[PDB]
Amino acid sequence: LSNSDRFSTVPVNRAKVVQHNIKHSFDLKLHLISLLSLLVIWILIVAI
Amino acid sequence: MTDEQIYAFCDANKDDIRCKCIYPDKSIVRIGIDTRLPYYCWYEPCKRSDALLPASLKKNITKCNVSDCTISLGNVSITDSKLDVNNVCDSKRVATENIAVRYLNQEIRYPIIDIKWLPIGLLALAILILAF
Amino acid sequence: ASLLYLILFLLFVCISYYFTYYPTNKLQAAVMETDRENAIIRQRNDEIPTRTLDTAIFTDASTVASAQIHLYYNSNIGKIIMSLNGKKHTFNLYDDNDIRTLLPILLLSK
Amino acid sequence: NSLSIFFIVVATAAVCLLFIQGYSIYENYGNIKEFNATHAAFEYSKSI
Amino acid sequence: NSLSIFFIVVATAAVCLLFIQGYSIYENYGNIKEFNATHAAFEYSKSI
Amino acid sequence: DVHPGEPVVKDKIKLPTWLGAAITLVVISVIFYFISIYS
Amino acid sequence: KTSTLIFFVIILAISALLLWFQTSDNPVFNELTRYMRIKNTVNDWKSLTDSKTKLESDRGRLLAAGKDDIFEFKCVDFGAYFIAMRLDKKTYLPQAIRRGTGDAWMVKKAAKVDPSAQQFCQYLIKHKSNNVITCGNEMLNELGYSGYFMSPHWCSDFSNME
Amino acid sequence: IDRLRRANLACEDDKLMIYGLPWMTTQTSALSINSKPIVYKDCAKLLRSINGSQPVSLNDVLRR
Amino acid sequence: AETKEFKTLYNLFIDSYLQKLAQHSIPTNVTCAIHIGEVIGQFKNCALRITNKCMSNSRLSFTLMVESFIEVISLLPEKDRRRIAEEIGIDLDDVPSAVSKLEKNCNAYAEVNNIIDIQKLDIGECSAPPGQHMLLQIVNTGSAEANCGLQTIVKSLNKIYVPPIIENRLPYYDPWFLVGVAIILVIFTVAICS
Amino acid sequence: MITLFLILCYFILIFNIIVPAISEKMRRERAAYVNYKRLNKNFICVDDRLFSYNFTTSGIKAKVAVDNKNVPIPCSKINEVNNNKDVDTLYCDKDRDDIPGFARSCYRAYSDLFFTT
Repeated sequence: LSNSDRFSTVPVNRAKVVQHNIKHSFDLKLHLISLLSLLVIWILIVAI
Repeated sequence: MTDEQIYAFCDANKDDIRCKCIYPDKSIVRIGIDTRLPYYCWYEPCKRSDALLPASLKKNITKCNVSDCTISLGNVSITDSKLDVNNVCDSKRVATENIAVRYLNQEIRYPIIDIKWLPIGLLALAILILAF
Repeated sequence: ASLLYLILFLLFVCISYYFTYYPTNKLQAAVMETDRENAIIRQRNDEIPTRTLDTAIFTDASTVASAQIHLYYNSNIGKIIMSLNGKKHTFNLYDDNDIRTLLPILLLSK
Repeated sequence: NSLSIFFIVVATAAVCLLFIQGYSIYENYGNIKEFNATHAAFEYSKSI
Repeated sequence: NSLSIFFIVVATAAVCLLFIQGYSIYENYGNIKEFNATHAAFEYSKSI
Repeated sequence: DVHPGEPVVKDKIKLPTWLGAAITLVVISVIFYFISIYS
Repeated sequence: KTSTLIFFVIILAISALLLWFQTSDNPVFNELTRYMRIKNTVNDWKSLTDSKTKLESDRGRLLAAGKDDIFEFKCVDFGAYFIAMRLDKKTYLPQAIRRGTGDAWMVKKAAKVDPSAQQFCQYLIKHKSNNVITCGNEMLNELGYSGYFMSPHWCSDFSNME
Repeated sequence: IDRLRRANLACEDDKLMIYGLPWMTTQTSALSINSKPIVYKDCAKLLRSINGSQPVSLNDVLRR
Repeated sequence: AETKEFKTLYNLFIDSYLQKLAQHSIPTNVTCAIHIGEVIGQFKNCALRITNKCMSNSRLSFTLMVESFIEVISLLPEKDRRRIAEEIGIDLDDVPSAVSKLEKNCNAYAEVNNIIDIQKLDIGECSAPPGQHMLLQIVNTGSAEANCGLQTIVKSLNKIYVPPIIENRLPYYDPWFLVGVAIILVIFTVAICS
Repeated sequence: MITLFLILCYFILIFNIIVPAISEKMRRERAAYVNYKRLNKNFICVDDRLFSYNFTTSGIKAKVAVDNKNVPIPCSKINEVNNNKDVDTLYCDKDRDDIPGFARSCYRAYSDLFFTT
């Protein structure tokens, strides 16, 4: 029982735990990064 | 409550289900003896949560069907791996490949440049006067 | 030409969007195809109800009786199982004899 | 010509935006690593 | 005229960084307030 | 199952990710346009 | 003209660096791409669950033909435990006796032939049968998993056996 | 069954008949449970009391 | 990194045998021990699992072992399951509650006690699909003859061929040569245009 | 200089999207093949046909079991099908039109492979 307090009598919805860990986590903005990179390339090649 | 109070209370009420394996019938004790299984390890009132037990009964129940199995590892050195020493010697089955997920209460760092940059940045703007 | 350049850029955008936001392996693309296909399969299959449907039934060449039947249509083998009096008979929708047996029991549902 | 300077200024703005995004990722690399270590199994899984 | 272009781009970088920092601070001021409140002892350790 | 703890983090009302970039680009362009016009 | 060529070369070099980091065994790029992959997979879990539940519904409809005894509670033995299960009359999915707010009741067996486990499963069939749990979408919305893609499990084992 | 939707029931003299069959254009007699020809003189009245005087196609039966 | 266990035939056999031992667990007065002098692991995703069961009734131990082995090869092709069966020394047509050739061969460990002593152990390469790990087990039991059967069956299951995951990522070294060449060629095209 | 912009676009597309996409697709299909051959072998039953999955240079491929006269083998005798390793196999890459819904069965075979692995 040296680890009795780390187990919960109630069932655990681990799927919701993972969903919350993903909801409240850092968001790598690849869409914004890609759009900005495309704009930079177009401006540096075509506009200038 | 103390052991003496337990004995006095259970002698006052010897038919209470709460105290029925501290003072069980001789029949139960000798059935347990004749089966090579002590009665306090299987007799239901002992297993009851609200049942009151003395010190001796508790320290004898704590040795109920206890095994003797040991693991003696030496110098263990693992890298990028997982070590799971189970040493399990009972009916309980260890939950293999059971991913234990906790709540990652992650604290998001923000892209705040050290505001000591504020003077230097101003200097940057200042150098436009060189282009005038 | 300007039109060719615009077409090439649009093709670029479409291909990049597909490769980023859509599956690129046979397994997941096949799963999506199977999802759409099974949706169509069931949209066609649900038209056949399993409820107790009253109909005229011909036990012999000169006998008729009104009774309730159940119908279950499957497309893996394309057959209709008709349940009557606790017994299920399977009729194929491709065999002539099965079609001739099953058409009157469906078209005469009271 | 003012249009060329405008395009250069917009390119610098977009590059600064990209640098800020990269700085965000650099700051949150620890969170990224912690999330990966905790949620490594679900990389290719089909259920929890 | 390379020097003028370099001055313009660096000043634009400074101004754009100022605006990015201002907007990020505007949106995350409360967040950093609770971050500092719940981690007040992390500013200066008592073992100086 | 192992107890997962409690969800301390709260779901605050966020803002669009592109919106800060949009404001930055728009304000830079407006500042440049006013500077060019007045000059 | 000259600036355009300089920027062309610079962008080509940037793309070459990005390809170098992508192909090589860089831990940083590995962490970033694993972050993205885990997020995408957890996102796709829902669609995978829907597809598997629907396909299992079709196979349950096909399987439950000419067998009225599979629609009633039976004490299915899983080699180590008994479960009182049946097929739901609506969704045609495995539906078993639920243990409180958890999964299906697993009567642990102490031997290959355990009469007490069977007796207790019958007792649950006759007394505690109002609380049930069904594999599929109810399973997903209650306990977080679909029952499928999980091995060993009573949904998957019952689908494979039947 | 989409092909079979065009099928409908009528009377070939004193027997049941299925018109609108693309599977077999030739005249075929409907089969009963024991796969035998159906010969009723009153089958027309039964059709009138279920589908109507006009031969109702299987498409309308499915639409029911 | 919390990764799933990559299920494999011998791993399934070991886990089924362990579950059967646990569900027929009986108290015993014999001391069962594992003593490993050195444990060395230097490869990623090389999970190590040291489970210490021990059931004194070795006859039931072989019964459960044969039952688990039979349930494992219930999914293999018929020719492969049968040939592996004669290689191990177990016959499917015989009831698991019977003495087989493997048990007779491994009875030579009855005198020795139920202790697992390893002077030094090192975990080799463990190629696993991403998101999963290759898990290796060191399982003790209440008789050295049951252990004999355990390792011989584990080796026989290891003898099968399972396709490996091949790593296509190139080794990474800090690429200053690329940026240096880029700078040099930028200077070159600047000179060319000028 | 829009053409140079398009050249840069396509270069980045190929060497930063398509090549990693090829590697990712190979990795996923190889993982599925490994999880398939670690327990299952030879042919498996899908839509009354029999399919096996083998890994080649251009990904995973599903081949269906057929008899001498190019007719798919019914599932019921998979037993003997596992006994005879010289049974005729037809690849799913080629859209062969004699079999009704051949590509349907191939797609369902890939879907079942994904679900099982």
